[PDB]
Amino acid sequence: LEESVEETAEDLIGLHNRVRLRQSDSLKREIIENGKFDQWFDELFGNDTFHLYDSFAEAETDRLLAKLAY
Amino acid sequence: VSITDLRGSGALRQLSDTIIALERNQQGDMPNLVLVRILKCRFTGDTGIAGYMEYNKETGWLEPSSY
Amino acid sequence: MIVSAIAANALLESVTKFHCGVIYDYSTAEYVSYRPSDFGAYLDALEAEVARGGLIVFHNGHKYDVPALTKLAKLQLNREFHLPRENCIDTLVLSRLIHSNLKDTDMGLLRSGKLPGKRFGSHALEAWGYRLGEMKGEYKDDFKRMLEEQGEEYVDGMEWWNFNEEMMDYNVQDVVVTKALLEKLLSDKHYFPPEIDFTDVGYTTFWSESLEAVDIEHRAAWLLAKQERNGFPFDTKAIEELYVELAARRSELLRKLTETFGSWVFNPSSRDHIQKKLQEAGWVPTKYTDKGAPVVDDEVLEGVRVDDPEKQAAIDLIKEYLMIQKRIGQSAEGDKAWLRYVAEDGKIHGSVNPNGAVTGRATHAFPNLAQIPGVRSPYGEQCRAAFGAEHHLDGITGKPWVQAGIDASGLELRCLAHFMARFDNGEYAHEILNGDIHTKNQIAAELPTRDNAKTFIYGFLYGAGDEKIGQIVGAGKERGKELKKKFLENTPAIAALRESIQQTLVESSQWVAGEQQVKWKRRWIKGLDGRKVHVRSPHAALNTLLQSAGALICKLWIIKTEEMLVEKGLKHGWDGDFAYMAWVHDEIQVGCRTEEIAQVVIETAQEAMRWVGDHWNFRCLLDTEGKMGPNWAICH
Amino acid sequence: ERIREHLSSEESVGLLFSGCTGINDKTLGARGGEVIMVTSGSGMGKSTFVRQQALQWGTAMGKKVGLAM
Repeated sequence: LEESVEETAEDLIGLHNRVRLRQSDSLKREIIENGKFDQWFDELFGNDTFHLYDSFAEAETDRLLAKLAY
Repeated sequence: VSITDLRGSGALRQLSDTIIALERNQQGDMPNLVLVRILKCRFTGDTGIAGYMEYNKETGWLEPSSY
Repeated sequence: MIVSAIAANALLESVTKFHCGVIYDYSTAEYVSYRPSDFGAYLDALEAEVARGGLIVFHNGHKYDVPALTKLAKLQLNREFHLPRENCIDTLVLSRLIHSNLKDTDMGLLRSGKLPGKRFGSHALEAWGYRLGEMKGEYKDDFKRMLEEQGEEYVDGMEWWNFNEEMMDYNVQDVVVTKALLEKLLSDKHYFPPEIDFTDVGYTTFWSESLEAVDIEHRAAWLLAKQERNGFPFDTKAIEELYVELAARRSELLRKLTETFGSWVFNPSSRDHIQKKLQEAGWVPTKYTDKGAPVVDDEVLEGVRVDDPEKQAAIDLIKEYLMIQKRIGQSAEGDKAWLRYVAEDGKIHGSVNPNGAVTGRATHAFPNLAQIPGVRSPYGEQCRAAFGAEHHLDGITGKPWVQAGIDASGLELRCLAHFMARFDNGEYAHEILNGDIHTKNQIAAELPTRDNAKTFIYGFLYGAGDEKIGQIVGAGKERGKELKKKFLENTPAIAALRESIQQTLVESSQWVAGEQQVKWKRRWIKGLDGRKVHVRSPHAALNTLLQSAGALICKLWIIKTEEMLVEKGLKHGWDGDFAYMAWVHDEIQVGCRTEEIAQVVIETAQEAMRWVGDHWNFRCLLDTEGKMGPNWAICH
Repeated sequence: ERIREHLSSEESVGLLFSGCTGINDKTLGARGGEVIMVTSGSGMGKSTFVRQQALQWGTAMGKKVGLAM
C-alpha cells in the first residue's frame, strides 16, 4: 500500500537477479534495449506465483479486508 | 530537526518517500549558511547530512557551499 | 554464436564479387566452407543466427565485412542484406578496447622473435595470429612465391583478383585466428565475467552481461563506419580556386625571396636554409635543436631581429611562405592532400579509428578530417567552406542540404567539476552553471586578465611546467610555482581531487636511480564505463582522467543523438533526412536535408547530452550549442 | 506492460535537486510517483529552496511545474 505493483515488481525482478534495478538508471535502460527485461521477467513471474494489490487511492476496510479474504 | 519534530501525526513519517530538511542559525556568525539533512528516502535509504548552502542576499539563490 | 571472415575481389569502394567465406558454429563445433557459387547460402546462414538471436563474429566486420556483404548482395544477388547492429561482434573493436596498451605489451613480444617488425602493435587479423601462435603463413606470401614457380609475375594486390584454392585455405586461416582471438578477449574477466560463458549466449545476454564499454564501442564503431560511407560533401572547384591564389603567391614570394639570397637555389621548405641564413644576417640563435643546428623554429622567427632591413623584412615573407606551403601541402601537393581524396560522389570519405587511444578520443586520417585549419587561421575560412553539406546535392529537389554543427559546451571544465564534486559538494560545478568559471579561476590563481586564466587552467591541468606559464607574464621557468600553488590554496577541491584518486593507484612510491619505482595498486584508471584507461606517471594522470571522461561522453552522446533521431522517425543517410559527415572530439558536423530537420538535430543533441549526464549520474550539468548553416566555416 | 511502460516512459530520475549536490548523491533526484517532503524553521528558506526547484526545473530542464502557493 506504499508502492504500485510496477515498482514492487521492479524490486522483485532486480532482487531476483541479484541487482538493484531501482538504483541504476543504466541498468533500467540496459535490459530494455537489448531485450533482457522479458528474459528476467518470464524467468520470475512465468510460474504465476506472485499476485499483488493495487489502488493506492485511500484504501479502506469495507471492503478491502473482503478482498484480502476473497 | 528529526522525524518527531514534524508537524501533523505520524503519517507524514510514512507516506513521504523523501524528506529534505534545512537547518540554519540566523542568530550566529553564518546566518546564510544552511545545512541540508535527509531524514528519509525510501528510494535509496541513505539518510544523514547531504551538504551545505549559502543564501546570496543579492540573487536570493541557494548556492552550494564548501565544507 | 558463429565466427566468420570473408574474401572479396577488392576494397569496400569497388568490390565486385564474393569469393569465399568460412563459418564456425560453436553449437556444431565444426567449420563450413563457402565458394563463389555458394554466396547465396552464406547470407542465409548469417540470417539464421539472427533468427536464433545469436551472434556473428567478424574482424573489422562493422567497417568492411557487413557493409560489403550488404553491397555485394545488391549487385550479385539483388537482395537486401542488413546485419542488425545488435547481432554483430567486431574482434578488432574489442582488441582496441581491451588491448589499448599494446605499445608496451610488444616489448616482450619483440624479445621472443614471435612478432614481425612491420606488425608491431597492429590489430590486423594476421598480426594477432603471431601473438597467439596461429600463423602458418600469410595468403599474400604463399601467392607471390608460388607465382615464381609458375612463370607469370605479380601486380600490387592481384592475389584478390580471382578465386584460388590457396585463398580458400588461407580464408580458413583468417577464421581460426578470429576465433582464438575472440576467446583471448573473452578471457579478460575485467570486461567479460567468468560467471557467463559468452561463447554460447544470445545477443541479449552478451551486451548486458559484458562491460558497458563493450556495448558502446560496437555502437560507436557501427555509427562511425556509417559516417565514413556517408562521407563529407566537398566543393572541388573552391579548393582549386585556392591553389591558384596560393601557387601564384608562392611563386611571387619565391621571386622576392631569391633577390635577397643568391646561390652558385632558394628552397621553400628546407632546414639547411635558415641554418645557412640569419646567422649571416646578424642573428645568434637563442634556442637550438638537438645534435646539430636549429630547426625551422617558427617561434623564434617572430622575434628574430637582424640589422639588415631587407633580411629583417624578408623574415615575415618566410613566415607567410612556409604557411602557404602548409595549406598547399594539405590541399593539393600532399600525398594525402584533399584533392586526391575526393570520391566520384563529390565527397571526402575520411576514415576514423574509434578507440584508437588510451582515453578513447578517436583519431582521423586519410585524410585527417580533424586537422582542417580553423577559420581563425589564415585561409582556413576558405578551407572550412570547402567542407559543407551545401556542397552536396539532394535525392529529389536538388536543393543543397543544410549543415548542423553542435559542440559540447566547455566539456573539459565541466568534467573537472564532476570529479571534484566528490570533494567540494558541487561548489565548483555551480560556478560553471552560474557562469564565468574562467573569472573564478582568474581570482583563484591571481591572474591579471581572464584570458590568462583560460590558458592557465588548461596548461596546469595537463601537466605544463612553468615556461608556458611564465611566458604569460613575460618570464621563464622561474614564474610558475607561485602561480600554481596559489591556485591550489584557493581551490582545495582540485588539490583534493588529485589526493584520493592519485593515492588510489599507489601503496608507496620510491625513487631508484632517478626512476620512480612506484608500487602500484593497478596500472589503470577506470573510465566512465569500467574500461581500462592506463596512464604512465602518477605525477598528473588527471589529464588522462578528464580527456577519458570527455571522449567517453561524446562517444555515447553521438550514439544516443542518432538513436533518438532514428527513433523520432528520421532516416540516416543521404537518401533519408540527415547524414553524419564528421565527428571531431567535442563537436560534430551533421548534414540535413531541410532546415527543419537541422533544428531537430540541434535539439536532439542537447536532449541526448542531458541523457548522458543522467545516465552516468554526472555531478555537473552538460550543455551543447548548435549552429545552422551551409558549411563548416558557419557551424563554428 | 505497465512495468514495461513505467521503466520506458518515466524520466527515470525525473530531475535532480538544484542549488546543492550531495542531495542528489543520497536521493538521486525525485521520481514520478513519490512525494518529496521539505521542511525547516519559520522563515529559514523552505519556500526559497522549493522555489528554486520550481524555477530551475521549468527553465533549464523544461518540465511543466505546477504551483500551489
